[PDB]
Amino acid sequence: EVIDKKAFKDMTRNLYPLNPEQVVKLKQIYETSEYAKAATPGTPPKPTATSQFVNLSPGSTPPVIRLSQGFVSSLVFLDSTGAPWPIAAYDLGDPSSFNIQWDKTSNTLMIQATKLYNYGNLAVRLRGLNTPVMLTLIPGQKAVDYRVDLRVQGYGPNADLLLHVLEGVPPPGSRRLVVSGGDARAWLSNEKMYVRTNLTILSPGWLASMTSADGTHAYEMQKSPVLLVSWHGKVMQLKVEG
Amino acid sequence: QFVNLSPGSTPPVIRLSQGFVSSLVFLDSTGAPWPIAAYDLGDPSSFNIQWD
Amino acid sequence: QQEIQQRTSDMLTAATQLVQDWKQVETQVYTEGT
Amino acid sequence: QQEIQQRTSDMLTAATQLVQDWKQVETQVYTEGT
Amino acid sequence: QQEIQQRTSDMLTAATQLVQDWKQVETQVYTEGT
Amino acid sequence: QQEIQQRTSDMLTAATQLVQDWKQVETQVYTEGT
Amino acid sequence: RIIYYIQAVIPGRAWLIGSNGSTLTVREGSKIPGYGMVKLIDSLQGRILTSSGQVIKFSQEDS
Amino acid sequence: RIIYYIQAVIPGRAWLIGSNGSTLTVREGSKIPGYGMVKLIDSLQGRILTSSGQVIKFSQEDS
Amino acid sequence: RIIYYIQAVIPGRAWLIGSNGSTLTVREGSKIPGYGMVKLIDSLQGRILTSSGQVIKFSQEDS
Amino acid sequence: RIIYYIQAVIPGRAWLIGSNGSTLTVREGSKIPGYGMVKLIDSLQGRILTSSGQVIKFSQEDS
Repeated sequence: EVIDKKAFKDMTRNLYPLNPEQVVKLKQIYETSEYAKAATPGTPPKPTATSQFVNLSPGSTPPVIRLSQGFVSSLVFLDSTGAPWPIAAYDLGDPSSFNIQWDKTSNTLMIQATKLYNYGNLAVRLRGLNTPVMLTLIPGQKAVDYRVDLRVQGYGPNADLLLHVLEGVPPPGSRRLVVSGGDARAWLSNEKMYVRTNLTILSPGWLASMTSADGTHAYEMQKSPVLLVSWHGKVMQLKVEG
Repeated sequence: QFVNLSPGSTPPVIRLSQGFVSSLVFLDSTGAPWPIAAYDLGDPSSFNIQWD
Repeated sequence: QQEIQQRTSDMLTAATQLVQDWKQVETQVYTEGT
Repeated sequence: QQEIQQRTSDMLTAATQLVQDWKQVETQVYTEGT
Repeated sequence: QQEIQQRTSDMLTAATQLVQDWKQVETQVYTEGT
Repeated sequence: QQEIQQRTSDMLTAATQLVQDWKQVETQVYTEGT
Repeated sequence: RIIYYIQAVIPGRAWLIGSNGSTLTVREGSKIPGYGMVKLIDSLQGRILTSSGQVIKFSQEDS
Repeated sequence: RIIYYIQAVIPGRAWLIGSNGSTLTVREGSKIPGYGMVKLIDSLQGRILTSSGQVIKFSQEDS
Repeated sequence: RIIYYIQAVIPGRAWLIGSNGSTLTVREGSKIPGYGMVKLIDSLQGRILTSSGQVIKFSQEDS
Repeated sequence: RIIYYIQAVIPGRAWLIGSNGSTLTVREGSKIPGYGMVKLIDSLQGRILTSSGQVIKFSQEDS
């Protein structure tokens, strides 16, 4: 019967020529292979959104548009007042390299490049622009502009910070001062402290104050080192440092 | 995450896994949802989108 | 010396059997109601 | 040195497949509904 | 010794028969009505 | 020294490939709107 | 200061967030506050070594 | 003074914005205000060699 | 303190549940409070070994 | 004392119903009330080896 047992052993061997350990080994090898497949040389461009101002002077150089191969880039056009201005027509040289999607009432354009170092040119006419818009579209760059917001000289058919600092956005030009005593946030930009908290001040005062639906509050206040805070009948103090 | 529309804001990046459904729910400043109108997806070879 | 290559014969096919099993991926499905 | 040319041949087949894989890039989609 | 191969070759078929029998599994049955 | 013309042969085929790549130029597209 | 975590680990670029939620993306060679400049990006295992000898990693729970 | 950032690296030509935001484009052998003439322009690593022997690059954070 | 059990075991990732609603997933290098660090994860036979020597195990009746 | 009778016998799991209608299922290494541990489970003949040196068995007439 040892002959039969040996037969069972060798038929198992030839039925499954690979051990499960080598199966996991080759699966890991496959993982390395597909990662090297997906691996691209160089470094990707930094995804960015930028705003530029066009110029309708005859001596003015036309703007360029940064592109990446296989990526949608948006162009949005604003007037002198910043209001949107819809498009009437457009014409793009070499539509092999890029594809345009454009619903008729839109003013935002989508460009999806197919090559790397093949550049093109584009002409745009808005809903009221007598002058054309001449753009040079260039792929193969170290920076990608997702959204190009272009200010124009003309005007189309159409011509605060407390909300941001209550939502949680720190104000621009500010720095968060270290606040001692409890949970509050505060910023100083133009020597007016903006405070985001859920507490009530009694002694120093405030000038404008918003509240939110969930219950938090945003105060603007001239700075002073000592603050009085009321909370559920308790009185406490806060110290800030210049 | 709060999405900042200022040009200085870096774009958000979503970490994904292959063949697993990820949910992207869009709300206002107060949390009231914003329904979607249109979208552009370059290279749908790598991604699938089911959109009501 | 002479048994090595025919040992690798079925195994290479077995890996070739294995190599395409990760390539295909089924997509989502969706259902509604009222 | 027949192994040299055989290795060059199989690597060349794999590389030609690789560069025709590098070449193609599909387009986008655009979807709306209202 | 040398008469072991036909002792393997017969039950190799039956072993390959058994795994695919273990491989498949059917879906359910859903029913309704009043 | 038979190696003189074999490197010429694959030279011209890619060369005859490359010249017609610059030859074709598709015309631009145009789209109106209302 | 600001404690920075790793958001996306890929060759070439990197994505980071701060302790306060300050989102950013870096290249291989660039300056960051509180750590000097980035001198090495390791795509394997997700560690970033700065010019100050300091390590940027993920969160402990969100590793 | 006035600092130019290369905005479109291309073989032959070069598109630049200034620290003031002034836009321009040049070729290999030409003149540039604030630097005089142009010595070398290459698409390798984004270097512009001015007549002052200086290396105009792009913006530091726009990388 | 809080007592945990293993809930779902895959290779690579582990899932633990405490009676105080603390159900999470952990790695091999993971900080379990009150226990320390995991030193070994086995996908079979349901033992999770702590750097403090504790053995996290499934519920023997929820088994 | 509470007496358990077998109900369902398979390799791996075994179902035991007490005199009060309390039915559970156990594995081979198990600890039960009223009999101590579980030494061994024999799928053959419907006999379960107990830590008390005894045999857990179904109801003879209800079989």
